[PDB]
Amino acid sequence: EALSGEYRSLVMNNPVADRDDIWRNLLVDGKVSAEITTTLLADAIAGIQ
Amino acid sequence: NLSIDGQPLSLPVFAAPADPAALLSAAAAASGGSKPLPSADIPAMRFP
Repeated sequence: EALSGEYRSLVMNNPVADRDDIWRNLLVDGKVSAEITTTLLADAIAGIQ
Repeated sequence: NLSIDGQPLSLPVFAAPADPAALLSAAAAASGGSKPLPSADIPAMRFP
């Protein structure tokens, strides 16, 4: 959560952005819980999809 | 990590309960000094 806030504040230069805009812009979901495990190829696949 | 119905797909946090403590109280030996003998004096009567 903290990294995402600072990411869209510094990199995306749009602090008011939603956190899902990080998902759409970076092709990774950050709001997952710490138990959701996936492989690494599978995450690349879900991102490109 | 829930299901479609919101039920958790993970196993719950179990926690082994604590073993009830063995009670223990203080036990001490009784302490005390002897008593000194009184002053002596020759009586009126003979020894027997």
